[PDB]
Amino acid sequence: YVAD
Amino acid sequence: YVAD
Amino acid sequence: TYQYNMNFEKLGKCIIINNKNFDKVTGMGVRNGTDKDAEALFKCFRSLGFDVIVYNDCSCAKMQDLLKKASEEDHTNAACFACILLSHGEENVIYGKDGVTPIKDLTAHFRGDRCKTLLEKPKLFFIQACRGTELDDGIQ
Amino acid sequence: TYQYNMNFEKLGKCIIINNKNFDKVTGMGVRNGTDKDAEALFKCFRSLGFDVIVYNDCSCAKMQDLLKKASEEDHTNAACFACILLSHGEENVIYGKDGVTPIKDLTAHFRGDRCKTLLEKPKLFFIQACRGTELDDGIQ
Amino acid sequence: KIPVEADFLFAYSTVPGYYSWRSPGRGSWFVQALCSILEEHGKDLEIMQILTRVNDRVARHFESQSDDPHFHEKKQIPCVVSMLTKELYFSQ
Amino acid sequence: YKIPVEADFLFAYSTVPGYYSWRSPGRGSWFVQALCSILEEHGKDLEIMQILTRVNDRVARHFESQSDDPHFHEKKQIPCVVSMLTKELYFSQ
Repeated sequence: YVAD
Repeated sequence: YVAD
Repeated sequence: TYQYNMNFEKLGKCIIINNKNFDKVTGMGVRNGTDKDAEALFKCFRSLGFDVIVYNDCSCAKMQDLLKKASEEDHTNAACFACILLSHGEENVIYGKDGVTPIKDLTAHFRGDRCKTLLEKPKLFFIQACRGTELDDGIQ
Repeated sequence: TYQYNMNFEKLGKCIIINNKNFDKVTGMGVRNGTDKDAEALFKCFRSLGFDVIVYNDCSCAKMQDLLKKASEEDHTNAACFACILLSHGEENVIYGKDGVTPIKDLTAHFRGDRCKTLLEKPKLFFIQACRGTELDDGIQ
Repeated sequence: KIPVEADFLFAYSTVPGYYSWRSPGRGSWFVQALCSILEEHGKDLEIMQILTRVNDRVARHFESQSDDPHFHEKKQIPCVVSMLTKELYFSQ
Repeated sequence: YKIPVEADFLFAYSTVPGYYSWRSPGRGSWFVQALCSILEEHGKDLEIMQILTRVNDRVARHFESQSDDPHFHEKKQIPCVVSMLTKELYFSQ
């Protein structure tokens, strides 16, 4: 996952 | 009528 | 399933902070009528089944203290928690009689990682105060 | 009654802004997987009956203009309006490939006074972007 | 694992940056509406429904009346913020 | 008579103020995944707030970020809904  |  | 389990001995504690008179220094006037509300709110929430207690003209420290202690109480047999704030306010802050304090600080105490007994249970906050100075003129 | 009136020629416009690519100068990176969302969202809202339009890698000026123009259109025969935002963000702000713009400026275009044809009608905004840097560790 | 920020609900009397109108005689608008909608449906409507009605009740029925032409005939709309994950009913 | 200019607005944020929002480069963001998922299933039969509450719960449960970093490892996310609506909203009938 990755932060937005 | 007043404001808070 | 799709709804909060309301099957508990108690519905929950309802805290009502009613600030009507503020310190001369704060420069905020007297919130007349705030008692008319508090009584109405008291009767209303009591009717739903809340064990409600009312606090009047609280210092910021006071309000912080209360919300903190309450978050530390044991809510294992409560269906939920509810807090009501009646005071002067501005964007993101609420007034104590001595000044102002961040709403986020008053509510943070009830985070899951800080109040297990209320974990997975609704935590309700009702705030009657200002959040700025802009007005709504209306339309049509 | 207690429900928004849905008897209209059409449900309405569904604007989707899909920002995947940004300018190096913003320091933001390619939002991989955003096309997935955009593809999903559109197929989905199309089914509900919306007239969906999809925009890609928009500048801040573009987003503003795009939305303003939309608010200036005639929504008389539409049940409501919906806008979706997929991009990088920070509290109260939303990124454009260009840079940064306040989420409030984008939605203000539809205020009752500024968008008469959408008055008394639901104005919906879905936003997929960050609102800060905090991380929710969780509990239990 | 549960989000520490989950299951919270905030019912603000007004939207961010605006004023809340209180009647020194009848009390504030938000509370008046919230009390009437509650002491009448609180036991049979989900929390969001109740608050929506308070929103409508406040949005309509009320309209300020002050001398200052700039504070004359003003309106107000409450703001509800929800992180709830289930429906809420005050019974059963 | 008149109506507030801020009335009838609804905001569905993937996360609460001050936090991050999670997105899978292959699966797409959690919030959008969940939203679409619930809309496919109940789009025409549930009230908007019902849908969004369900989305909140889905994102709250189902997901948990996996990263090989103490800071980004096993983190949670909760959406945030802001309603100024004055009526119940349904996408049909």
